[PDB]
Amino acid sequence: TEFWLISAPGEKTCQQTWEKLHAATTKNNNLAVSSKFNIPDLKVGTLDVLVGLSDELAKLDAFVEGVVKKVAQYMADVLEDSKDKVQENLLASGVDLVTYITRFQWDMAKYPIKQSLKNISEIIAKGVTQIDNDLKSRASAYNNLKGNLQNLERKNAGSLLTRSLAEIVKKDDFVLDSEYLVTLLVVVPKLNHNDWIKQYETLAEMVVPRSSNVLSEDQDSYLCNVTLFRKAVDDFRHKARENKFIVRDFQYNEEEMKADKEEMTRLSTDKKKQFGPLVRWLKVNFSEAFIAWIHIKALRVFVESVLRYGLPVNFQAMLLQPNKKSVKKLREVLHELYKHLDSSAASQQEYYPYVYYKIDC
Amino acid sequence: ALSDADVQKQIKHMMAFIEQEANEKAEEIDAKAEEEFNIEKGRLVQTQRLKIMEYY
Amino acid sequence: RGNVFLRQAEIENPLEDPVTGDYVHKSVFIIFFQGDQLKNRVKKICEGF
Repeated sequence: TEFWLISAPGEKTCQQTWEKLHAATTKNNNLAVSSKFNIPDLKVGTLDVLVGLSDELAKLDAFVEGVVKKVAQYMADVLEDSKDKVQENLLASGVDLVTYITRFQWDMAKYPIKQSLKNISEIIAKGVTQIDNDLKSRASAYNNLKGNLQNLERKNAGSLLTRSLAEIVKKDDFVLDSEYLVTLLVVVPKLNHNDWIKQYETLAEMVVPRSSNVLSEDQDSYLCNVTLFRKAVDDFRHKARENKFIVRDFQYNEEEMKADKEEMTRLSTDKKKQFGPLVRWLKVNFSEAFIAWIHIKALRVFVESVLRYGLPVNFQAMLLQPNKKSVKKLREVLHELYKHLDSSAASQQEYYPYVYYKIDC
Repeated sequence: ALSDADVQKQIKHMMAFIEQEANEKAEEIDAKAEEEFNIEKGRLVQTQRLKIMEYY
Repeated sequence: RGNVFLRQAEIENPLEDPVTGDYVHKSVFIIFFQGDQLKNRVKKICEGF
């Protein structure tokens, strides 16, 4: 959600309350939601290396922005109780996202300020990178599981010409212990089922007479077969292909079909059992990641403020939530309220007389 | 965006930052002085102790 | 983001540009900064323009 953050030199101690609810420097006449940011104090460290530090920090900030949006996109691609459209109310660490940006908590224990700010930034990079690598592995493994399910359903997808007959026919439908014979399963459509049951005698010779017994009848083509000499399989196929007698040599196997179906059921149950925890792991990864992201955004805002305002660490900032379609009036009013801060050099373009970065969906 | 004196004010920023860097240099120089007398002490103390024990 | 004084001077009678031939007025508004990164990117920019 769109959200604004502005910092100021802080020339007066009254700005402690102006960060919350000044009337003269209010936004939208005390209508926009404004709350002072939970501002920490950090060491200076450097200034000659600081410009490039903030630049690479901005590059890394775009990187982690891509990372968190990728996490949200993947969790939406889960498509069950988490989507970009429905059930999108995913709480910021169990507390509503708006409620946590309005109540951001800053901690020193995880990231001591005594260390270099580069040390903290690279530790954040390391943590987010390990999270990202684990996410790539999770994507590969779990989406491979879902693809295995989808491809096993592709094996369950299609008419009986391409779908196995495990639960339709029996072992005895062909001639077990054949002497010189083969029960060629020449599936004939319903437009011609009534024809083979009489033509089977003439369609080949050196065969078993009275082999007119049908097996089953299906919507696309009626299952059926015929017994005949091993060399005569060629001759019968060549003679029968012209009378709309499709040839489909089916092999029965109880063991292997049963094993495949058991593998399917195993995969389904194990997939639910891996899918619950998958949502849990995705949630915690996204969770720790955005908290690191709001922290690093606050860090970059701090660095820019220290760059701009002065040797003291006296500066004063606050979140801001304009009412819709009035933020242009705020653009003008805040231009007026912040131009006297500079009162000289700073066309504007992006080099505003104020400090600002944009947070959004 | 600075008047003819605020330029000097923020130049005093940059100079006080050079002072902060000189103070960090002083802190690290003193800390490494502490480390260095400890290290050189350990080295020369070990050498002298070894010579005395061999003679003994 | 540089904050150091300005050595100002002006050039009158602007001898033509060495490589083109433009007799256009010139001036110098110079400032010095300590950061090495600045000594890279600021000078890259000025070469750009």
